[PDB]
Amino acid sequence: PMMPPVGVQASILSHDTIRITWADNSLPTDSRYYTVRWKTNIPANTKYKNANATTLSYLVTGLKPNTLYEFSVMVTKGRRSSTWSMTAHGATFELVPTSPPKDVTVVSKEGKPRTIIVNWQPPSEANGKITGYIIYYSTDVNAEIHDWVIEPVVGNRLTHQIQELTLDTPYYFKIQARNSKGMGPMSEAVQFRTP
Ligand SMILES: *[C@@H]1O[C@H](CO)[C@@H](O)[C@H](O)[C@H]1NC(C)=O
Repeated sequence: PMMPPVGVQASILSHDTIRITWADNSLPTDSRYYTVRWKTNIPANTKYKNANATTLSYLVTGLKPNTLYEFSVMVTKGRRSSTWSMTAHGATFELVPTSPPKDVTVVSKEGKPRTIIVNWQPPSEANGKITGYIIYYSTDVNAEIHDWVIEPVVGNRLTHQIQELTLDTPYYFKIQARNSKGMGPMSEAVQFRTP
């Protein structure tokens, strides 16, 4: 039985890249190769992805942003092979949201016709901790973004009330998520006509 690699470390490079490094004790030049394996910590049922390396490091790419991964290495030299090394852990950096806030809806507030309530769900691809949202509304759907009225939502709140709206007026609403990295994409405009 071959000696498994030691001193396994993870170096975070981006939202999709982690460098894995290790040491091989069976070295003081031959046909040996290392196999790096990784899977996300959660869900616990995740199948391992793996790659071969001929050096004492491997660049794990195509990872998901803001995700914790487990890494382990083994060595093979022909018919002989080792077990999996100690596990190294590494969580990719955050990235701007890459998806809009889901399930956007607008209702009129109970007994307040000039008041509306916006309701939504966090984006599917938040890619980090949501630091807020930005609501935009307009009487004209085709108006340039600066012409839309800005209504910021602080923190991961999933509701926001907008008061003093013109009656019997069709309004248009769209939202974008915000994280430590910036603004994500906008939702498709939802139309709502005030009573
Ligand atoms: C690594 O090399 C071995 C031997 O050539 C092979 O069985 C294995 O499929 C290779 N790894 C990948 C990721 O295909």
